[PDB]
Amino acid sequence: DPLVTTNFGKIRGIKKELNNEILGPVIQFLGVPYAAPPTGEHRFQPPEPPSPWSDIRNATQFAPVCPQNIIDGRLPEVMLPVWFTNNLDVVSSYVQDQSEDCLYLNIYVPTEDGGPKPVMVYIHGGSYMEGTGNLYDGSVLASYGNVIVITVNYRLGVLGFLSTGDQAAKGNYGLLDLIQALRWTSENIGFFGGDPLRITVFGSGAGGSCVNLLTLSHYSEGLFQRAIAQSGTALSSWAVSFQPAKYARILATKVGCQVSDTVELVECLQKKPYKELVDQDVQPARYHIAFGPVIDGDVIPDDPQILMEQGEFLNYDIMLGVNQGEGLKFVENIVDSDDGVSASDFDFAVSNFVDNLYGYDVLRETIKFMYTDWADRHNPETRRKTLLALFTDHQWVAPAVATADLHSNFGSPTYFYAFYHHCQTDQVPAWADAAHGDEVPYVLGIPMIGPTELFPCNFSKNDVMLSAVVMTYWTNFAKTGDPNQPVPQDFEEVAWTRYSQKDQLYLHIGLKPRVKEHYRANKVNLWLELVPHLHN
Amino acid sequence: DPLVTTNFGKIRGIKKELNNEILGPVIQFLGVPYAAPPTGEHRFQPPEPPSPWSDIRNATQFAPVCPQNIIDGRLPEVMLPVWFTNNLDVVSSYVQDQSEDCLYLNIYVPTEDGGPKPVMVYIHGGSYMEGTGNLYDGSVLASYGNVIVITVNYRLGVLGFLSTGDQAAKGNYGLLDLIQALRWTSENIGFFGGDPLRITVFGSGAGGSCVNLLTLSHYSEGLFQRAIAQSGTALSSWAVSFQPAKYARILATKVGCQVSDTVELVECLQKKPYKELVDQDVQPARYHIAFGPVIDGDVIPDDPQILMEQGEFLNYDIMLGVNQGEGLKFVENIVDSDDGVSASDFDFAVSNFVDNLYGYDVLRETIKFMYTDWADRHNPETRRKTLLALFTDHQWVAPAVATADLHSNFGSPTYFYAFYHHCQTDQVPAWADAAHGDEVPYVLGIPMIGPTELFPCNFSKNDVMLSAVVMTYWTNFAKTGDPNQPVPQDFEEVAWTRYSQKDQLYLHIGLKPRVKEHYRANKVNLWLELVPHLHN
Amino acid sequence: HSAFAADPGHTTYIFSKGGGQITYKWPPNDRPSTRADRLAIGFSTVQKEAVLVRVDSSSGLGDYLELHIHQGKIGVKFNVGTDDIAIEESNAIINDGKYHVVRFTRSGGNATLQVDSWPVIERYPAGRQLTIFNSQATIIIGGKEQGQPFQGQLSGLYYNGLKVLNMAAENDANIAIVGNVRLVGEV
Amino acid sequence: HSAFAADPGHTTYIFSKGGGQITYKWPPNDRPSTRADRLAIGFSTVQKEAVLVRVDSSSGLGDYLELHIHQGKIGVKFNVGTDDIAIEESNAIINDGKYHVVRFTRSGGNATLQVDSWPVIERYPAGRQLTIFNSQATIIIGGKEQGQPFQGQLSGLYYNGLKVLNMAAENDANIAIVGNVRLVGEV
Ligand SMILES: *[C@@H]1O[C@H](CO)[C@@H](O[C@@H]2O[C@H](CO)[C@@H](O)[C@H](O)[C@H]2NC(C)=O)[C@H](O)[C@H]1NC(C)=O
Ligand SMILES: *[C@@H]1O[C@H](CO)[C@@H](O[C@@H]2O[C@H](CO)[C@@H](O)[C@H](O)[C@H]2NC(C)=O)[C@H](O)[C@H]1NC(C)=O
Ligand SMILES: *[C@@H]1O[C@H](CO)[C@@H](O[C@@H]2O[C@H](CO)[C@@H](O)[C@H](O)[C@H]2NC(C)=O)[C@H](O)[C@H]1NC(C)=O
Ligand SMILES: *[C@@H]1O[C@H](CO)[C@@H](O)[C@H](O)[C@H]1NC(C)=O
Ligand SMILES: [Ca+2]
Ligand SMILES: [Ca+2]
Repeated sequence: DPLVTTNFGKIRGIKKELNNEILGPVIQFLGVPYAAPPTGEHRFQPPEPPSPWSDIRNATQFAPVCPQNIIDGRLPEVMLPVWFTNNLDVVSSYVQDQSEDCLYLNIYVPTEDGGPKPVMVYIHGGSYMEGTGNLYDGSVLASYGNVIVITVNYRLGVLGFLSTGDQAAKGNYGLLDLIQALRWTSENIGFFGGDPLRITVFGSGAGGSCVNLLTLSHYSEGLFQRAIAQSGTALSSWAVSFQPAKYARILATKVGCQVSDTVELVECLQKKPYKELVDQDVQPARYHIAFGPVIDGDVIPDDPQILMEQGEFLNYDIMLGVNQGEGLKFVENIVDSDDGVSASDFDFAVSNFVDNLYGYDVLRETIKFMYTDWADRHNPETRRKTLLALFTDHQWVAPAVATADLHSNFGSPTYFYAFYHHCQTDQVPAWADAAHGDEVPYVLGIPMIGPTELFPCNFSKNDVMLSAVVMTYWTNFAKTGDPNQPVPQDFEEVAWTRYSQKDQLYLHIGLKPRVKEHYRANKVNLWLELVPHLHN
Repeated sequence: DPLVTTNFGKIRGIKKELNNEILGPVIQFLGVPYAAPPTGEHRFQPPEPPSPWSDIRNATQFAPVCPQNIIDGRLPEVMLPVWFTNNLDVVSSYVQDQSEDCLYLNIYVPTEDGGPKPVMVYIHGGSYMEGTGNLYDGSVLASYGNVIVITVNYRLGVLGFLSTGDQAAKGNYGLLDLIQALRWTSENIGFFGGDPLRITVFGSGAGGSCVNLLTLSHYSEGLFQRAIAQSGTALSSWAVSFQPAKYARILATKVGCQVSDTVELVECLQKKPYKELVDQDVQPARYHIAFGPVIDGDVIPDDPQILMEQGEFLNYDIMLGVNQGEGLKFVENIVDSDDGVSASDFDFAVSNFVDNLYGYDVLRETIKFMYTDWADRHNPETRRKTLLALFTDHQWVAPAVATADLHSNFGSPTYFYAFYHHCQTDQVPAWADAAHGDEVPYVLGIPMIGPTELFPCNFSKNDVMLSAVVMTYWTNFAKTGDPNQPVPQDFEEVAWTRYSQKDQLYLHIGLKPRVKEHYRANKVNLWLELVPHLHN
Repeated sequence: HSAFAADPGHTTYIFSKGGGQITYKWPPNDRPSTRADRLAIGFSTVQKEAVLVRVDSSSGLGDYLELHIHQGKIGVKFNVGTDDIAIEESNAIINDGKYHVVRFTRSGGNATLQVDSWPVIERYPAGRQLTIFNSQATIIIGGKEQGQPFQGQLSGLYYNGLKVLNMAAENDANIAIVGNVRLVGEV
Repeated sequence: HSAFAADPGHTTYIFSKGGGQITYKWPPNDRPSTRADRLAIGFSTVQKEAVLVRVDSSSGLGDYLELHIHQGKIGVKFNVGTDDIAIEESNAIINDGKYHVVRFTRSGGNATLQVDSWPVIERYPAGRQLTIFNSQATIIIGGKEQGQPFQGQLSGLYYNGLKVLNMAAENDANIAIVGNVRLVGEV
């Protein structure tokens, strides 16, 4: 039996062998508490260190996840990864078991047959409302790349992000949870053979957002050294909550609280059964979030755009990227069995879109103009392409570029990719490119095993190769802060060149891998340079 | 000895054989007076019919041209045909002989070895200030296509377009001259074998403008039936004079008149020696004209844009088109021996341009954005290309499209071409595409002879073929109002399809002639649909 | 040698029960636009409701001219761009079975209707209107496609110089007779 | 087991006539950015003007830290984004040829300078300033490239945990000694 001693006690893992006879099994420590339960008086408070035990602790099963509601809730289909939206039956099973006491992480440690390994800590996130690290099996990544992989569970939704804009409830509890998790990791991962000076934090979607947010925070100073944000930034409309007080108030009201003083407000919620808080439906503006990270003058000292613009963040090795057709769900339901979009629905889509994002006609006109193919403007297939590209460009591509531009500008080694391949399911239209969340199975090395309940795609032979390529890039980055060094690609002249504002080189990731320049330079500059000139 | 009897007397022509032994010679009647001298009391008055003579009149030499000043004048090089600006030494010779008594036309009649032929009437025009029909030898066109070709002389500049916005001087004299010339033609060309029911009016540059203006005038009713406007519309900034009174005043002032009453203003100018009026330098706004056609609620009943927009014009067969690099002269002198433009000069050019055309920054920014290649925005060669395209698109391509759009919308058979080949001279940079005025030698069938003093280019073998193709299309249009009917192209599937707002089919005229759809639809629609929404 | 001013009759056509239709059509390459129009029609009928002639613009254009009978009173309704304009002889009735000549005249926005020698109806606009009838495509004599077929006789139809019925009695390439229409000759 | 407060010396480098320069260089993939900086340097000189150390940001960035002598008074001048900030010990003089330890301290816009035990000079801002020194590229001990080479001795140079001169006496892969610079040992 595999046992490790931590600063809090002894824990017993479990062995696990993969459905692939080329990969050496791993030992996984599941449900390791990295913090005291955030219950009762510690609700809406920063996390505290875990209590120690004079015992051999069993870390062989997942602990209950943080309270959430994915069925009768709202479920922001545009924000969520497609693989998650498409089978929430299998997702539900990961989340059937919930508890407020939910601050646990999972360790995946490889198996040799010399030297502290890199640690890759995965932060999940759909919309800040739901999810678990448990949905992500770190086994293959750990075994293939010889790195320790940790997946974390942090407070979600109300319990993780309630804020009054005051000292009553300051918010960002879920972010502090991630900091605490990284503290525990930094000072306890050596016992597992991990390297506290080579921790790489990584995440997709709102997970990416967390990653970026953490790099703006002076709390993560000395806790991790590199970051990978996948289809996620701190600059998207749904990255932070700009009106937390308003929604705290609405939530308080909905569960029968005196919304008078903010202290009496929190005190009221402090005491309610979590289910009351979770089962409540608080709808924010279209492409915005109600309960999420907040500008608190502390963890997040100011608007990420300002901080980033001013270089008020430390040096990290950064890797970020986007998928080809991130915004599948924005268009999916507006299509018409002929795989096309009417010139009518288009105007609506774009008009509504600009309304929600920008407000109260030159901009609406400019965007309609910019996203119309004047060669065959009657092609209704083209209309869905450019409509999908509009959402992908706005919500993902332009913020990623801005992020890459600003990190690299201020000296941080930056690598940028664009993901251009996926495994198509029957759950997705055949005309769809790589949707949101589609990089994940490759990164998790799922093709190395073949279809699982979670990712049930029939991974081809090329999917396995791609995954190995991706995993080599990611683990190389984790090892050296360079996706090229150690393990080479056996990609001759195909070396992931570092991104900078001059040529803006990025890696086209697909069955025909290439390194190009200025990804979608026209639209990116539209949104990043020209669209600002049309404001008041 | 060829003689013809006209309603005014008998005239003797002269025979002319071409420097090509495939073309049957022509008889040309030169300096045929189509109206009484517009002198003395008839200055700043509509033209009157010519006096009759009991005599055999010699029409064997060009009459003096209308008074103009092309040397120490301003010479709007952007407006003028490149072939004209590049050798005005040869041009000057055509214009050495001037007189206010200058209302004469020139007839080119073919020679057989049965049925009234079509008549092509050519209206010249650089900036409305200068030129002659004499510059254009109609011989080859007449001989190759079996059509009568007439080239006309009409009053120019002040004498031709002075207006006070009053009844003192109502303006548009040069336009009335063209009407009168077409009256004379309609009732006298039968005597030469011409067909009064098959008159095609055609012109390039400001000539094209005249053509278009005439089709908006109810004076041209029943006088001609088809029109070809080449690099010329009634919608460009320099097509009509919108502040004639202002410039009549400045002119009056400059020659020592009492600018008090408008009647005493015209009286003063009525009496001055024409040289005083011609040698005067009245500079209008950059891309505008001081003395030119005028909205007088008569000949030109209203803003051409309005009239065209409301379909307040009769049915004509229309052919119109543009050249690939019309705006050569806008960029030529801003280039830097490396054939490139600095990002510095660019901003200026575009800023200055938008200032002149639009006034008193979202438009300035949108235009700069739209005309930047965000792929290599540092490529200074590309910078000159798109800068050239900006002027070409604005001053020529957009107006032409708008015109084709509106004529076709209201039922007029419409044919659109884009000219994409030329004969490069040493006088023009080698990177230059077809500039303004470059289609002319092809249409005039100059390659059929080889270099002349006026067009001294070394016409290749392909130039002769193109000319024959162009001339076939033009005369086919003159014959039937369809560039396809009679003489076929020996261009299998290469049939010039009719232009309509649906597909907007146009004929690419090059060595590789093809018909395509929606010429530069991105930039055209930028200027036609989107730029309007950026005005107040 | 034809004139607006002449009686347009005398090529007499019988539009009997079941309906009839005579159609003149201009070639797509020569459909006329006009600033003024001159229509003269000689007819006789007893009907309460019918549509005699209709001139229609090309496709995608709303310009048209319609001459019709409604409640025994002859009238015209046309559109040259702005909106529908109406003019009708209401002072009296014309479906009494005898021969009549109705004249309609258009000058941009101005219009005119006269029934024989009765008082010319004038329809002036209190503001400038569009002046042009854009590319005329067909003349449709009969009013069948409008679901109000005409029943009676037409001796002549003058339109802008065209003697349309006479051209039909000359089997002109552009005339198409369809339905219950006979060209009653003479003797 | 280093401390900013503990004496930074005792690696005694002589910077004699003709000038000298010791330079530490961070790998381009690991140039640090810092919200706070602690510099402590032990030295001795008689010069009226010299530039002892200067930390410079990567290319295309204006962030830097410069420790220098001007008119016998030690001082610092730095920039973290906004503009140049200056702080100097003017109460007295330090070029008397004896050993001194000047400490400089930065907290965002806040700064600190002390010469030995003398009164800590404090330079507070009347408004929030930028707080981060972006990607530190090189430490340039000597001031030669600035055209004011230092002449005298340096027993130690502590910079944000780094014992710069000690690392040079350990032939550390990152240290580059160039010019009139001797590592005077002991005995
Ligand atoms: C850890 O889990 C083990 C396995 O379920 C538990 O130990 C069992 O209970 C006692 C404790 O040793 C023994 O009698 C059984 O043999 C154990 N099961 C086996 C075979 O492992 C126990 O609940 C946990 N460990 C403790 C004692 O805290
Ligand atoms: C995904 O897997 C299915 C099997 O579940 C593949 O189907 C194969 O062929 C038929 C059709 O379903 C089945 O009876 C076989 O059992 C399947 N073969 C096996 C064992 O894989 C199907 O081709 C795959 N989907 C695609 C086309 O990507
Ligand atoms: C027209 O120009 C001709 C060209 O010379 C003139 O003709 C000369 O004069 C008469 C014309 O009637 C002829 O008999 C002579 O032979 C001509 N001279 C020669 C030898 O060239 C004539 O003057 C002009 N036409 C008229 C008569 O007005
Ligand atoms: C072009 O024309 C000139 C005469 O102007 C001639 O001498 C020269 O050789 C020609 N170039 C060629 C050979 O095409
Ligand atoms: Ca009309
Ligand atoms: Ca800084």
